[PDB]
Amino acid sequence: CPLMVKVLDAVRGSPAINVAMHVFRKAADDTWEPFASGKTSESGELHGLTTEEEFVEGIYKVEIDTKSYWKALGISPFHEHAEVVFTANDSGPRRYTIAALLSPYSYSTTAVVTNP
Amino acid sequence: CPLMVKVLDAVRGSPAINVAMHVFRKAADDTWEPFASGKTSESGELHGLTTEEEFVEGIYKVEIDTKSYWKALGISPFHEHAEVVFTANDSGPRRYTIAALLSPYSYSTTAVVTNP
Amino acid sequence: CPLMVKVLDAVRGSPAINVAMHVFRKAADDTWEPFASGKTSESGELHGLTTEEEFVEGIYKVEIDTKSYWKALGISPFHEHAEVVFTANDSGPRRYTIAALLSPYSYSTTAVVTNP
Amino acid sequence: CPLMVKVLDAVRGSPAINVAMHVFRKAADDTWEPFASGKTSESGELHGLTTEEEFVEGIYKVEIDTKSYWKALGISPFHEHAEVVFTANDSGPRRYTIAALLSPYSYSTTAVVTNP
Ligand SMILES: N#Cc1cc(Br)c(O)c(Br)c1
Ligand SMILES: N#Cc1cc(Br)c(O)c(Br)c1
Ligand SMILES: N#Cc1cc(Br)c(O)c(Br)c1
Ligand SMILES: N#Cc1cc(Br)c(O)c(Br)c1
Ligand SMILES: N#Cc1cc(Br)c(O)c(Br)c1
Ligand SMILES: N#Cc1cc(Br)c(O)c(Br)c1
Repeated sequence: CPLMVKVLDAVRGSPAINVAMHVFRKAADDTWEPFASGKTSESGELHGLTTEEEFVEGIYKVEIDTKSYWKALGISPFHEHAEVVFTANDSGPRRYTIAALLSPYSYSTTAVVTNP
Repeated sequence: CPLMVKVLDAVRGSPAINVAMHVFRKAADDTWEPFASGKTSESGELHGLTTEEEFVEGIYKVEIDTKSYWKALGISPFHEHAEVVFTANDSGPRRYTIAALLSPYSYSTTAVVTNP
Repeated sequence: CPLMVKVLDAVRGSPAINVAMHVFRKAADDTWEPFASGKTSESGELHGLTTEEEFVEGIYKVEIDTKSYWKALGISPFHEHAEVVFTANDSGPRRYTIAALLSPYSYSTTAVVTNP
Repeated sequence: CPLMVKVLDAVRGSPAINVAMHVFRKAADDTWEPFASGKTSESGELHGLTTEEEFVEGIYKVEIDTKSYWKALGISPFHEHAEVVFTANDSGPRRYTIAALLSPYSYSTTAVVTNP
């Protein structure tokens, strides 16, 4: 599991469940090619987006559908979504956890990058 | 001043100075029309991006060049940039402060929305 | 104004108004001498806590009554309060802005430290 | 495992390893009785602080020694420590993860509270 995304709800103090996201990889021609997608589980985590052999160096973009999460709780949040864009594996293969901590008018995103 | 962006450096505990950013507005055809740009001042703030007459309802995107900020300081950061995408003035005219708090591997963004 | 505290509400996207806080300074005998107190204004800011002459080196503690803020709004929060403890003026006189960004189950605190 | 504390380093994008912390519980007489202690492991997590039978309702305080973590990397950080104070189990037994995300001049703390 070289890429995992974890989403937390800072209002309820709970995993953010059923949050959709779409991952892209920058192509050689500067275009965003679709790379992976899924939704967070009951623990707020999305595992299995990619594999070690597929997850080569590149610039990746994770678009997290935070607006639908809040709308489903009845709230019009501030942000349309939360995007995380990063270069991956520039110094060799790494395992990435992207964490997103969500409030209606604020979010934080952090990367925990480890070497297996 | 209906739109102000403020950028802080969580490593040094200081305003993030000379941070470039570009602002877009979603057009009727789903495309990002360029809207405004600037660099943060010595206080970490970028004022004067737009006016009340021009800052109509819409979806706006602020792309903050955090990567160049960190590179200039002797640190190679995780994120390529920090993007904030939001609907503005839906209810209607408001003043927005977008704050971004930057660390090399983490950032948070918050909106402070007031009614004059 | 060598010490200012600013409190923001990440749920509503607004200054956190009428938030009480108490400031202490560690005495020579390791005890917390009461130092200053106040409530945030309509802008979420509390100014005038101390003066340059009084704000000497030391360890200071800011206790922010976040629980009463949330309770007053119809939310029972996780934290009893938000405490910020820091050494001040070690190198030497600085101006400090302490920012606290509040959610019911999460808060962040950052210091913006400048040299006049 | 009804109480777990996880500490992350937002500068390096890594678990914060070997971070010491001390946990207290408010006694009937308003005094802080020592409750548990330990240090984070290689994953930045501290497990096994308490048990279900011991972890009764009460107000608990977690003092995280963030200053030593930064000093050991050569840095004089802003905060003396990071304290988290909360009422636990007021509505029945819950499992608590306290996460702390650390930068030299900023930290955030979030609670993820679940019902087994
Ligand atoms: N694989 C894959 C995949 C990538 C993106 Br980006 C998507 O939006 C969806 Br739907 C699937
Ligand atoms: N922010 C944040 C954050 C919170 C939790 Br709890 C995690 O397990 C990780 Br990884 C990151
Ligand atoms: N007005 C304006 C303006 C908008 C965008 Br976006 C830019 O990247 C630059 Br340069 C200027
Ligand atoms: N000056 C002062 C002052 C300090 C603290 Br410690 C207080 O709780 C209050 Br009331 C006032
Ligand atoms: N975090 C944070 C934060 C700090 C400052 Br000094 C601000 O003015 C705003 Br607005 C947000
Ligand atoms: N059990 C226990 C225990 C609690 C706290 Br307070 C401590 O600081 C240490 Br040392 C141990």
